[PDB]
Order: sequence, then C-alpha cells, then structure tokens
Amino acid sequence: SFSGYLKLTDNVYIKNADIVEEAKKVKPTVVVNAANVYLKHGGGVAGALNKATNNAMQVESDDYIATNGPLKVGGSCVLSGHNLAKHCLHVVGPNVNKGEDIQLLKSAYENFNQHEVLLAPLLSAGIFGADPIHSLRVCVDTVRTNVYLAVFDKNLYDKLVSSF
Ligand SMILES: CC(C)[C@@H](Nc1ncnc2[nH]ccc12)C(N)=O
Repeated sequence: SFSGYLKLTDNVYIKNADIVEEAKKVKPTVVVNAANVYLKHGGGVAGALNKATNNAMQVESDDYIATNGPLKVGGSCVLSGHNLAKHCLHVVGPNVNKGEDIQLLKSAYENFNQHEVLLAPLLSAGIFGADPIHSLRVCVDTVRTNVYLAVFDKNLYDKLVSSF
C-alpha cells in the first residue's frame, strides 16, 4: 500500500513525508523508530511517533527497559506498533553529538534485514547529528529487504535524490 515513492535501487524507495503520517495512512507491518538506548522518546522521529500513540509507546518502552535494561548502540528491539503499525522496530543508530562511533551505523541498519518490508527514517540523521547523505549510502549498501524511507525535510529530500 506504499504510494508516491521514488525508486532508488532494487530494494530502496524514498518519499518526502512525515513518517508518522505515512504510518497512519499505510499501517505497515513494521515502522522503524530512531531510538536511543533508554527508549526515551523525546523528540525527532521518536518523540513524534510516541505522541501519535498517545504516549502508549513510552509506557510500553519503560516496561521493556525495566525488564531488560538498555539497548546497545547499533542494536534493536521489536515492540508493538500501537495504532501506527503491527510492530515498531526500535533501532539505535550512533549519536555523533555524544561521540559514538559512526561505524556502528552499518550495524544499526543490519537490523532491517530481519524484516521483509519496513517503513523507516534515515538513521543517525536529524537530531542524531550524522550526515544524511552518508546515512542513505550506508542504508543502500547494507539493507537487502524492502525499505520505504520517509524524509521529512523537503530541502534535504531534494539534495538526497540529486546527489544519489
Ligand atoms: C531523520 C531526519 C533526516 C528527518 N526526520 C524525520 N523524517 C521523517 N519523519 C519524521 N518525523 C519526525 C521527524 C522525522 C528529517 N528531519 O527530515
């Protein structure tokens, strides 16, 4: 049910859209969250997805951390998608503003290969501080399953396409 995407490769598609609005429209099997290790969904993609769930994502996430402890940078966990998707795959890309290793970005994108099709944002981009052009290149060179990327900023979308 994905519509209006530009094909980049055999398996990677892109659209200028808010991932929350795309998830509400499509109700995909898997929506990816740009999470941190504590699953504290304050801003960016995570804060916007959590707000759209009426804070249910945060309540579930707090129970997950109380039981399991924090995720690893480069790691993931599968939780409910609430009203947005069947599942949410919470993936932790490195936060360059905190000195985390950018080489962990490839490990973060490898989590996508466990799912046949995903709606996702660019990992480590936006408020996580990494170069979005680099994040798109690692995505295309790492993910083998079908990924539909939603990029909120129109100016950045146009730059990603024109430099691909
Ligand atoms: C990861 C970033 C490059 C990107 N953020 C996002 N991209 C897609 N849906 C989103 N909802 C809330 C944030 C958000 C951006 N700022 O264009």
